[PDB]
Amino acid sequence: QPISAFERTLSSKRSSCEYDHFLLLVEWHHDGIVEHVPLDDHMDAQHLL
Amino acid sequence: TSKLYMLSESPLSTKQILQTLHALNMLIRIRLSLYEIIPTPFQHFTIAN
Amino acid sequence: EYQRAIDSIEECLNKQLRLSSEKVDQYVLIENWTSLVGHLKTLHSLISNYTNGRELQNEISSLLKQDKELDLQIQDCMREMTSIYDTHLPKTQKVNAETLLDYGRKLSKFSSA
Amino acid sequence: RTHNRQMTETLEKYKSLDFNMEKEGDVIQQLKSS
Amino acid sequence: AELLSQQDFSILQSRLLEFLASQTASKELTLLRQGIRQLKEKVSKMEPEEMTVKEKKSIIEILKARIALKKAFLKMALS
Repeated sequence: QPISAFERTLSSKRSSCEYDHFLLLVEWHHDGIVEHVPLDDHMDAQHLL
Repeated sequence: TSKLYMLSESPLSTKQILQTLHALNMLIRIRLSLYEIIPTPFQHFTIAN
Repeated sequence: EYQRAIDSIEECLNKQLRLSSEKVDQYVLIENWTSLVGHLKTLHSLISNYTNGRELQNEISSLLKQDKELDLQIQDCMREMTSIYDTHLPKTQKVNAETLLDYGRKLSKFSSA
Repeated sequence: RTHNRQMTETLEKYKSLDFNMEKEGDVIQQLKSS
Repeated sequence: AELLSQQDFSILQSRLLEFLASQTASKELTLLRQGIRQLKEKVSKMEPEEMTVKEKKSIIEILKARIALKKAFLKMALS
């Protein structure tokens, strides 16, 4: 996930944005389309399906 | 070669090693307060035992 | 969106010149004007927006500088307390001179070239 | 000796001794609020 | 002579008015066209440079909260 321009400005010293950081995410494919689906941290795979 | 193969006397003062620990923890506080880079998710830390 | 508003202003102007040259019809012309006036109002609200956001952002730079300075002040105070308390690791018989001196003089020939 | 005097004086300058500091942290939060 | 301020907007509007009141060829219109040219080049030199103006306000306020807490803590140790 790219850093927010505003996150970067706020970040300073101990709170640092400079850490390379990323999330886990899903996008379900559909004939001719792609949609990003929010992923609950407590999501059974069955529940997602 | 002495210093690499040297080995200390086998007694370790357990009161000493506590005081090492105190000075060590204390020294990580020193470091961390003036350690340049903390990631923001790490901003809360405990200097343990 | 700036260039779109301004281009629209230009266009309204040239269309107005075109209208006046051809013939006078009150409606067409006054509607042209008031469309141009609307686009001018959107242009203005937008530029006052930009100057506002910019002056706010300069305020941000001054305030960020203030935060950095305060961080450096807490830095300095902790630095000085930890300097004063110098932190050291813990440390990892008496002699009679006679036996000492005799031993050293023995050793003198043997540690010497 | 010099180190110990320096330590006593730096300790006296900053002295704000306390226990159960959580109460003082939240007291400081509502102080900052006002 | 370049800065993208409100004053040069009001310059534009005054040029427009003066054109309208002036009305084959026009010396007031050509001045107007110089003006819109200038503003066009001022917007072409323009750079987007955008972070959210709402976010801008919010970070002004939480940063100011930071600063006030900083001074509070500092003066706390000095006492």
